[PDB]
This record gives sequence, C-alpha cells and structure tokens, in this order.
Amino acid sequence: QPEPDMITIFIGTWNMGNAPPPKKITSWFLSKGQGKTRDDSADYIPHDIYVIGTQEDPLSEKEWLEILKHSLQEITSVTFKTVAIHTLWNIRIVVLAKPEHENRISHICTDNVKTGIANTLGNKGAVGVSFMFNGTSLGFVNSHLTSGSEKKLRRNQNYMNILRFLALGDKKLSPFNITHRFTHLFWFGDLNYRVDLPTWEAETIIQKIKQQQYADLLSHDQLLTERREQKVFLHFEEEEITFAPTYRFERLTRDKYAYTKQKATGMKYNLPSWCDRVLWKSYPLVHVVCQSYGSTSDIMTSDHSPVFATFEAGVTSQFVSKNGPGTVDSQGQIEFLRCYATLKTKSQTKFYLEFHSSCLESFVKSQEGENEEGSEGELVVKFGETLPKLKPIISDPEYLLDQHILISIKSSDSDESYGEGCIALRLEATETQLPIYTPLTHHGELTGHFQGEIKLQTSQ
Ligand SMILES: COc1ccc(NC(=O)Nc2cccs2)cn1
Repeated sequence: QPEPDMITIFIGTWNMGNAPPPKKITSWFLSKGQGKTRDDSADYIPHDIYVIGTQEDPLSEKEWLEILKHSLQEITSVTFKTVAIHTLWNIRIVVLAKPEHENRISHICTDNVKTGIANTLGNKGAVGVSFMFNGTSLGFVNSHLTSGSEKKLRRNQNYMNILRFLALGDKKLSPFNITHRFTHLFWFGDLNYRVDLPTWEAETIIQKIKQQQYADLLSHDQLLTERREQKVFLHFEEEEITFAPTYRFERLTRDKYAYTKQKATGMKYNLPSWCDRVLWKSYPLVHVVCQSYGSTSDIMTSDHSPVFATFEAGVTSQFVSKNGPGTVDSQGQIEFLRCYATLKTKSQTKFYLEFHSSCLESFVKSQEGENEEGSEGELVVKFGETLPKLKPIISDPEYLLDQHILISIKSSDSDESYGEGCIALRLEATETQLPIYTPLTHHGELTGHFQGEIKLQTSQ
C-alpha cells in the first residue's frame, strides 16, 4: 500500500459562545454554507486529518470528542482516531486522523500560551499541536486573541507572545520559533480583528452584507490591513474571504447581526467582523492549495458562525537508503557561494550561521562572517566562499530536492539568533550555481535577508 505524496487537511475554528452545539454540525466538516465551499461530489471522501479549534467551548473533552467522532462517522462511515486534544481554559484543539495514518503519525506535541498580565491574564491565549506525518512536520495553532475594536495592537502583541513561547515541534531547532519548525503551519482561531468603520455606519455595513458586497468592508478589516503593513502574521497566507462576517449574530437565527452596545458587552459596539480566521505558512516550494474557506449557515447556537478551511498539502515518505539514516552518503553535498546576510541591527558583534535540517545528522555552525557597512546604514555580513560544505544523510535526488535548510544568524558575543529563514532545495538544476534567498525574522518580525548562491550535488 503506497505512501501518500498528498493529504487533505480540514481546519475548523468556532467560538461556541459558551453554549452547547446543536445536534447536527456535519455542514461544518463538509465545508458547506457561504464562501469557497466544497463540491457535493466529495461529501463521502474523508479528509486525512481534521483539526478542530474551539473558543468559549463549554464542553468536556469527552463530550466534544464524542460529538466530533459521531459527526465524522455519519459523514464518512470512518471511525477517526484521536491524535491529540489539548485545552487551555475554554480554548481547545482536537486532531483526528483516518485509522490508516496511525502508524504514519509520530512525535506528537501539545502546548499552550496564556497571553496578557494580571487583569488581561486568565482567558485569552493559544493551544497547539504538532506531529510528524511520515517525513513531513505539521503544526497547528488555535488562538483566542484579545477582543474589542480598539485593541488591534494588543492582538498583534498576543500573536508575537504565542509564536515566541508556544513550544511545539523539534526542540533541537533551538534558534527557531513555530513559524520555522514545520513544513506546514496552520494558525486559526477567534483572532478577534474587526472591520474598522465608524459605529454610525453599522446599518450601512449590514446593508452591504445583505447585498453580498464585501469589498468596502474587507478594505477595512484590521487583520488584512495589519498584515499589509507587516505588523502581524508576516509570511503567512490567507485565502480570499467570500463569506459574510462571522460575528456578531443574534443566537438561534443568522438573520440578525447584534452590534449595539449592551451591559453584557461592557457597553462596546461589535460591528460585523471577520473574527474567525484560518492562515497558513508552508516552507518554500512545498505544495499547499486551499480547496475551501467559508462559514456555515445552519449552526446558530453561538454569536459566531463556524469557519472551515481545507487544504491539499504535500507530504514526503520516511526515506531509508543503504547509507542514511545513521551515516552520510558521500555522493551528496550542499555548497553555499557568495552568501551574505543583511541585518537591520545597530549591533557590531561578529556573526556566524547555523544550518539546521532533517537531511543533516546534526546542525552545522559556520565561521564568523566579515562585517561591512552597507551604503544605507545597514549591516552586511559577508561569508563569501567560507561556508561549510553540508553532508546530507541521503544523496538520492527524490529525497534531497524535497528538503529544506533552516538558517539562523547568531551573535558570536551572546549566541542569540538575530534572524531565521529557510531555503528550499527544490532547485531548477543540480551541480549548478543558482541564486538563493530568504527573508530573516526574529520573534516573527523582519530583521534582515540572506542571499547568495547554492550548488547541490545529488547521486544523479
Ligand atoms: C513568503 O512569504 C510571503 C507570504 C505572503 C506574501 N504576500 C502578502 O503578505 N501580501 C499581503 C497583502 C496585504 C496583507 S498581506 C509575501 N511573502
């Protein structure tokens, strides 16, 4: 039975509004309702992995798992296996997978982050799950960020705390946060970004929604605008939104947005907003295609509608050769030529590189680079032709061209990373000098760039 080169992944996010769900929620898992929806002809075809994020979830783990499993069984006639479940307060993540994947899934990690301090610590934060699916690392984050139209900066701070402190994936990748640890990272939740229009425009916004005219609303969505200004979710993707705002509804119908200030809202307006989102970040040149992104119309127990997104995602096999794993394959090598880092830092320490990859036995430290002053005030760290030759464990091009090299640039003085990036080995040619490039980030913010040339030797 051959190993897959693709899987499909369902991502769900639902703020349940502290209310139990209705008896039928199959529309969510079928990607039916508004937006980019799934074809009826696929309804019986199970996804490989279902990842369910809830917020304001009033159920026990047992109660929600029973509902999820019985839902998927009704749809697919498959009894899904529980990969992981993790809850922080009323924020929950469930990962289910087809039984045939049980022996493909390993290295399961869970963690949470609590955001805020004192007043603002006690209900917001994130839960996450990571695991290996054969040769491919998968990370999943469900976050409930700070609420309120006037708190977009707080949400951006919540995001940075979550990506710094959520401990998922391979702990040997010590310079790297979750935005570099995974082949595919999915980040979803009640991100709580609002449509930033005046309160007086509430009825005009409602009109626009009834006409399915979302363009003038999305142009004011705080998540889109903050992402355009590189304030949050740098280097993440989001499918185009073609569904109505998923908040704030009167419960038990979808006919009414409940936006007016009430004692129950702390006298805050809740203009219709796309609070409930799914974003992703995959390593360069790995296949990932969003095949649905939408909201249900028929689940009305909460003041939020459920959101679904589905993806085709490239996966690789757990490669064995006569040589690697447990030795090198002299026939393979990775060379870096004419490489330099450009850093936004004011620091004048010397820097070195670390090269991390599951195609290496262990990470590789470079010699210190040569600092020069760049014209426009920046630091340029030149490595020229000094970088070590990397010795992959397997030289077969079917393996090596699918791999990635994580790069950290570190201070000689403090051994702290000033920037992290990723280079694909999915090259146009082997035994040929080719340009490479990655932006460098630290704590998920832009700190520089790394560019140069690569020369990859495979067994072919
Ligand atoms: C390689 O990482 C990425 C990922 C996405 C992108 N493009 C964007 O982020 N485009 C956006 C327009 C407005 C908000 S965001 C570039 N590089």
